[PDB]
Amino acid sequence: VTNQLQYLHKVVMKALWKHQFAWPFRQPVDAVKLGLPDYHKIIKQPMDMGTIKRRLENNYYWAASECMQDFNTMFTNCYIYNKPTDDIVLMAQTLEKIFLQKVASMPQ
Amino acid sequence: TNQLQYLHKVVMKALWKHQFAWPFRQPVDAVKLGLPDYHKIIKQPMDMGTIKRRLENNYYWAASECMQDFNTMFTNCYIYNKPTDDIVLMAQTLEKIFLQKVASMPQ
Ligand SMILES: CCCn1cnc2c1c(=O)[nH]c(=O)n2C
Ligand SMILES: CCCn1cnc2c1c(=O)[nH]c(=O)n2C
Repeated sequence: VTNQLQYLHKVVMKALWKHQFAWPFRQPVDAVKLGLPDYHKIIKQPMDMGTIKRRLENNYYWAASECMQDFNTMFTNCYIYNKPTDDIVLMAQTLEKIFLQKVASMPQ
Repeated sequence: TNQLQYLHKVVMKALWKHQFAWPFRQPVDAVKLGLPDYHKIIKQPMDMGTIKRRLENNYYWAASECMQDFNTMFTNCYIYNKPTDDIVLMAQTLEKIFLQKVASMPQ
């Protein structure tokens, strides 16, 4: 438990989990359910908000930046895999701007 | 602000001389790099040289305002290039440096 992991839990993760564009990221990418067969060929390190929150809630992270990186690989997985015109990409951009805003006022 | 100076003098410093930074020091010239559809795909181009001229003319109004530019830069790269391209790895390496350097930004 660090002041940054605490800020990532109660400020960042609280803002992003309840957001109206959060629902595609609240759980891992189910490639058979979403009809995306190539996904785990293109995206070798999947990541999603449900995993990040359990880890914050479970003391999994040690230095916050590791949690910041899990957020970042989540967003980039979406930009890398999906078409540029896909609504999902715009939803990833909107959640990300918020993440960046909130980390901009983070301590230590 | 001090945040804009930290982003100019610690954050932009550490990414600019990186060995993977050269594709991002100056705007994408679509015709030289062999990417003609670039501007159909990328509606808001961005590059560290633009963020740099803006950092030293006090263009930015907040730290986040400038961190957004950095983010658009990395995101154009992921969106435009094929997942297998070496520039995708370069952006991720540069981007992870930015996030750790931003984490320890004052206030
Ligand atoms: C709204 C599109 C369905 N969907 C849900 N989750 C997704 C996707 C997708 O097409 N691409 C993705 O990357 N993820 C995480
Ligand atoms: C290293 C590949 C050529 N190249 C140089 N700069 C680039 C690219 C590219 O393929 N895609 C880009 O986005 N930029 C900025």
